[PDB]
Amino acid sequence: LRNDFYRQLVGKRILIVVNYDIDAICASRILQALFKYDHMLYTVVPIMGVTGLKRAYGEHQGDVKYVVLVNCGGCVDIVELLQPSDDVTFFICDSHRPLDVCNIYSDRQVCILGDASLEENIPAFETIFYDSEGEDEDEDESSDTEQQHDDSGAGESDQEDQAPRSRKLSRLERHEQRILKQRARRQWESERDRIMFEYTQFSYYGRSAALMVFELAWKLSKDNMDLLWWAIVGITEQLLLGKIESGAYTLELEQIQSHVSRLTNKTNDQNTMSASKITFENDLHLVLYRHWPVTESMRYSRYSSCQLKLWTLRGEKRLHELLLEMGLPLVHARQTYGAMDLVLRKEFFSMVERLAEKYDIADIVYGTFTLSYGYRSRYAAADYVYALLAIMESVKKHKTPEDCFLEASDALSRQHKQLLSAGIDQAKLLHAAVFRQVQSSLEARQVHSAGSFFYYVLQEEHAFFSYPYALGLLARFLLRGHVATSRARQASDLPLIASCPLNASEGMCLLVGIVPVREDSPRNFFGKAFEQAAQKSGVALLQDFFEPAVVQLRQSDLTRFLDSLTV
Amino acid sequence: NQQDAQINLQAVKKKYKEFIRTFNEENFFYKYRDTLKRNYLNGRYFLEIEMEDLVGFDETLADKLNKQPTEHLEIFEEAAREVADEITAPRPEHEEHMHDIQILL
Repeated sequence: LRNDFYRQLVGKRILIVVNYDIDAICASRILQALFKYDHMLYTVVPIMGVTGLKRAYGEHQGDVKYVVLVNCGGCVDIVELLQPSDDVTFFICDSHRPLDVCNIYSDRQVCILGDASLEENIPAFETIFYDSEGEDEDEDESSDTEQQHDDSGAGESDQEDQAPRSRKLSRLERHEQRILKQRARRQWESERDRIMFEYTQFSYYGRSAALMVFELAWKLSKDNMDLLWWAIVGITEQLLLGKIESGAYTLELEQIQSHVSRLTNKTNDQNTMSASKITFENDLHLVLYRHWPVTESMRYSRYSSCQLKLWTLRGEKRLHELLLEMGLPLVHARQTYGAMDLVLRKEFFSMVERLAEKYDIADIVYGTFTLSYGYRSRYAAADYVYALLAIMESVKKHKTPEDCFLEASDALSRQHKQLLSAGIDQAKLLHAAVFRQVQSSLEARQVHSAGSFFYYVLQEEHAFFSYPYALGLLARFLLRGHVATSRARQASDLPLIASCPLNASEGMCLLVGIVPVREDSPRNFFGKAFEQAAQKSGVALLQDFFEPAVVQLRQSDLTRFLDSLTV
Repeated sequence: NQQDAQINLQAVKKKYKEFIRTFNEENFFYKYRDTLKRNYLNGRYFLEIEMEDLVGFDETLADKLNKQPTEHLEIFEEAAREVADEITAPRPEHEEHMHDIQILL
């Protein structure tokens, strides 16, 4: 809580705007407003990894006491990181769930926004940072160390019955004096059945970046309805169960309903031009449903493509034969929905909810929003994150990537929209350059069993996919095709690998991988799994990214690495 | 006057002229309106429009005008020579004579 600490927020600070994300700029660009509200001058930062972290703060070495932590924290006992932390406060609103308690405890310059269903790490700092064996933090027979040292009385301290602390078992003797180590490893390790089961099994994330910030500012008599749309960007970034597990998807159908079915600054005069009060609507999260013809969707939909095999023609025979039950035209089924005749686009959605009942794809419809600025338009709630990431363009001019991070922050203004359609120049063509090796894949059958998973690697770059995140998508695009449709469950469901050719960046074998179908809540051991081969051997490995699921090799230090990675 | 449907006046009655005055938003530049005023920089005697403001205004007229379009456009001629000729003078000191224009969709 900071209803009290926000009262403190006057003196100098840094609002770093945390590592690569949608949600950051959503949950920060709000705050360039609030700072000019309370008359605060500011400074904000691009982060791509721990590289950026001190390479810049080493340039900003003050004692600036009010400091942020979002999308970060699972990196260092960050006093170990920022040793110039003496009393310089940090601020926690991070979504990275698995973090170390060393930054929770020693709670000098950190603030716990803590409420959760995990009472499993209670003394984990009281032993882990407290114990050791073959330990020197003790007295000795020598007359030099017969003084009050940091007598931790622990697995740090003596094993000759000179130690105040360690009331856990007997100190005179259990069966001998030296059984202290035995119980120390027992107590150390027997919980590492759970502790090292934490942080060495998988990784996943928490919650929002500005939902609290809405509620923080909800008290401030602030009906900045615009900011709600800024908010939902971060919501449907990863509340979407199509990407990341929410559950609260179906339980904030109450809350934000309880927000905005409640919150109505105009019950009487809301039907006019600028930013009419919003709606919730039961809609899709379909592949860019609105602005281009159906025949873009009916191919480019994974939820169609998962169940129907549409890269080939039987899908299309299945397609149109299901358009029998609608009896849609075809010319109209190849122009933009918004451009079609009108009773069709109007009437269209109403029947699809019901006459998708029988054709294996019933779960295309979800809950969403929709609103505008004026009368040029009706932008769409879900139709916004995807044009953004066309500006996350992996140009190697050395100027674009940092600077285009700034353009994003200039993007979500009402004033700045000419740029915005440029994404749509870029986005769709990506989305159908998607197939550009897929049907070359499913028929080449470039899926590799590779033991206890499924496995793929690409060996030729895309200027598109130099940029990293689509690597996950293509991985998420195909195993449905052959691996999930021509098989039984025993021979189908296993996770996958997805390599990234850096045909330009000197050769370093970038990669991501993902779980099998219908195993989502089974969080990915890939949170650690790639440490398997690396922990054993490791060869020039990197974890320079903030992300867990992310790596970087050499051109040729991947196969024997992968051979170690068999397990 | 046949005031049931297919009404012979609606457009010039109030509607399209005033929608055009509804083509009127902040920045004080959202206009299909002073377009002709910059045509009167030379007297080009024409104007441009869309077919996707009426969609941004309604869903009622777009399936309607398609029936009788070449009627609507001289209805619009009438609209103009009634509208801008209001704008030829604020208060009673300007009009030599009216004229005619064209519209571009």
